[PDB]
Amino acid sequence: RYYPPALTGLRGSHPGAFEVAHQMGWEKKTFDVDHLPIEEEYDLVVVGGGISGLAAAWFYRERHPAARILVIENHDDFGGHAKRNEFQAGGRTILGYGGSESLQSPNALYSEDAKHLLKRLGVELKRFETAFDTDFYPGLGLSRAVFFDKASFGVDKLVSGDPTPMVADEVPRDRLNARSWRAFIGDFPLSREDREALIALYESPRDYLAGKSVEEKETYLAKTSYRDYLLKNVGLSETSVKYFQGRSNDFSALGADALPAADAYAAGFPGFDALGLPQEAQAEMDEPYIYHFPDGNASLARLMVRDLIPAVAPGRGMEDIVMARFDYSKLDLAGHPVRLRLNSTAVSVRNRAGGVDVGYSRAGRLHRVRGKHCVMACYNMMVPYLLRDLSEEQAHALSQNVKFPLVYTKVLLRNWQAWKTLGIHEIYAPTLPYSRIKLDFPVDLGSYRHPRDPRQPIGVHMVYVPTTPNAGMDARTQARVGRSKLYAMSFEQLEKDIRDQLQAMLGPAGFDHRRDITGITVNRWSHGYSYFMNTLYDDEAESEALMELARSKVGNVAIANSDAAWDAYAHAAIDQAVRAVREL
Ligand SMILES: Cc1cc2nc3c(=O)[nH]c(=O)nc-3n(C[C@H](O)[C@H](O)[C@H](O)COP(=O)(O)OP(=O)(O)OC[C@H]3O[C@@H](n4cnc5c(N)ncnc54)[C@H](O)[C@@H]3O)c2cc1C
Ligand code: HEM
Repeated sequence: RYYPPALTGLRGSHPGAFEVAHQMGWEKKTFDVDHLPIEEEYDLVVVGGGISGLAAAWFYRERHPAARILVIENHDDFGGHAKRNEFQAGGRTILGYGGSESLQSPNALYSEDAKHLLKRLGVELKRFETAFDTDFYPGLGLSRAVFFDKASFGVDKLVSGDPTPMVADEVPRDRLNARSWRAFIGDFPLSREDREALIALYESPRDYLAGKSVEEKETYLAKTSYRDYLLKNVGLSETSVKYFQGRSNDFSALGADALPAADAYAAGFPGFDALGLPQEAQAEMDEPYIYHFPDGNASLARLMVRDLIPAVAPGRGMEDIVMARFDYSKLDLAGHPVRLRLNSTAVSVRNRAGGVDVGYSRAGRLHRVRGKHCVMACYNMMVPYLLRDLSEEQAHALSQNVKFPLVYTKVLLRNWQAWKTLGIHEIYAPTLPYSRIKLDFPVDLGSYRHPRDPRQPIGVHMVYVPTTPNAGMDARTQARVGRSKLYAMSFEQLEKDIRDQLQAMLGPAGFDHRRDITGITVNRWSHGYSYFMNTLYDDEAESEALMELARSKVGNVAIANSDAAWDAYAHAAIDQAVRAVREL
């Protein structure tokens, strides 16, 4: 059966998904299709099967109820970053998210159009109050820990009771099972001097920018990295700051050397409490991060696919989607008004005679179809290789959206008694390849029940970002170089890092990686987060101009994807699709 969610191993941007895109991007090979007969006609052709491209098709059909719509997508599954991973453990299914993790502060951030999409799909945000088992890990006495590595700190050491508040936090602050900073930092494998300095950072904040007005402070915190701020203004040693190096890897796709100090201040990082800075923004920082389908935001993609192509799965609503069986052979049936064609790379888009000719490549062979309208919902940096009408200024704009690589790894564990024995549900590793390691969010929804028994299997989620810290690289270059590091890495080398890290962190409490790991799925997102304007390297006014230029409509071709908003969130993918549809 054709069913990508059950596949393990090397996933995300799997082999087969990207070779045609690279012939265009790397070798500059062109696949012209204007010499081939038009095979199919549509009202709308959408390039890209992620949340944006599915939303584009969904709102377009809301406006044109009878529309015929083709969605071309080059992965072997729909959803883009929002993928569903599966494990089989002990006779039951254990679900995980391939990428797009949760709905980010949705009561604060979700536009009225996005809320409308969710309601029409039957997603009720308030349901997650009971679905997300918020007190599960805390009520077991579990806390978050930090893992220091031998190479950077002299010794391997796991220190728990971390009180560090996070930006997107699913744990109520009262339930951290955490210790005081003095007690927590006291266990850090650092010289006594370093420890006192870190403790003082918390116990005795000072105006490390005294003499500058508030405006000069805000300017300086914009053009100074967080790591430099701690080195030059707080005075921490080069060994102390390493503790902070990877904290921002997941939420920003880069480390503390590329994190603007002002952005660290907004994310709740330590060091600013006595600066006199001003403090809406806090309605978002404080919303609980509980809006998590058991396969992450893949549920959004799956709800949209079922709503657009009802033959694919039965059901309606957020409860039954979780375990709905999707028939991939029904996604692309002829005559059917909405068709989703996977394993196809769009290669050519061209306005003509009031419609859009679109070429794509599938199993090595070229095809040509027509639509009345086209929405580019692919990676914006791909659009110039496809869209033949672009001015050279607009193609250059689109090229500047250099996305960030990230690797979301799912690991099936035979049991989690080593986690229980160490009192932990989540680890931060300041310098290791994997900077976030955790037992998965405990969510019960539909017929799916989150794993509860420490003797029985559970899924672990861990994040690996191929940063090059402290090299003097701007953000775009760290993103490119990170992708080149991922390209040189086999699956065998990706697995060694997974097993080496789990062994060093969990080994002491009896972990054996060969014996205890019963599954690995690596979601390799070489092209992950959209670029976002970074005040350490970019100018706000030039970047905004470039952004709007890049998403400008071209005839009957509109530009969607979260890339168009320079904003890597599912609600931007939705809002940019909505803008694309209203334009046509
Ligand atoms: C690891 C990770 C975790 C995330 N977690 C969250 C989260 O918790 N909350 C949140 O709000 N956001 C999150 N995001 C942001 C995420 O990108 C969005 O939530 C959403 O998935 C973006 O969807 P999109 O449609 O804009 O782009 P995508 O889904 O990335 O792109 C659509 C598809 O177009 C395809 N494509 C490219 N070129 C072509 C071509 N020539 N022909 C055909 N198809 C093509 C791409 O391969 C891609 O699959 C996360 C992102 C990543 C990478
Ligand atoms: C699957 C693993 C992948 C790896 C390791 C990878 C790696 C890279 C690297 C190293 C580059 C050069 C640096 C850069 O320009 O960003 C690059 C460029 C590019 N990749 Fe990927 N890539 C992958 C998947 C994909 C996919 C799935 C697509 C299309 C959907 C894609 C489209 C491109 C394009 C268009 C460029 C050129 C960008 C430009 O010239 O502006 N790649 N890739």
